[PDB]
Amino acid sequence: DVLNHLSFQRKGSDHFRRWYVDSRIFFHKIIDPKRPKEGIKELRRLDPRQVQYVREIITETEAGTKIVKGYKEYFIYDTAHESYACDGRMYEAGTKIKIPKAAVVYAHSGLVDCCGKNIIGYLHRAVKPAN
Amino acid sequence: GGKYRVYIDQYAKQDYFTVGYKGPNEMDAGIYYAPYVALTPLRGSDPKNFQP
Amino acid sequence: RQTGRGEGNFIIASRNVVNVLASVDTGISYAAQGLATGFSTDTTKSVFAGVL
Repeated sequence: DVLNHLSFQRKGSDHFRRWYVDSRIFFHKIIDPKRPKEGIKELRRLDPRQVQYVREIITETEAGTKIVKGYKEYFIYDTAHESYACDGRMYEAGTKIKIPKAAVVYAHSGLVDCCGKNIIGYLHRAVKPAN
Repeated sequence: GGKYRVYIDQYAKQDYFTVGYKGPNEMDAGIYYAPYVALTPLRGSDPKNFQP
Repeated sequence: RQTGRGEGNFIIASRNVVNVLASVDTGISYAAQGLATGFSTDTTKSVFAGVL
């Protein structure tokens, strides 16, 4: 059911390609939820540039917090300024939607920059010489 | 003691406390804030001097 | 004394006389006070506060 949900047989190549290029892929996870047991359905791949990974520490000790820093690790996702390679139109609106970690299917590369947790593309190596 | 929530008014004018109540029913609060629009950005520049 | 049927076994009292019990240890002891938790002091959920 899962590979059919992803339409793997027609789109596996596209999902993989976007992931390779961007190094992050996400899908919105579906649930009924009145009859949650039957809720898994074809998922919605989410766009890069609209998604951000966010974690928070809630716990405290002396001279810095050194106890169960659970982090949560949830996501933020929005629309907003959907205009770049396509000249888009929209009005002004606030967005910033918070999505539970459990609510999203996602994978990413092991390629990270010098600091932080900024995940980079498999093509990152090629940017210099490509240009 | 698990009985009442304790909060601080960092701008209290002098020294004092107030006791409130809020029920499980969000409507049952005495006082409420009810937004329908918030924090919506505005951006551009003024051509008379083109400053943002 | 005056009845010959048994000693008092219930109390009906103002809220103030219940709050004062809820906040203290009414058993036999040295000293005792704090938050009003021993009895319900509300009227919203019951009338019966508890057994002293």
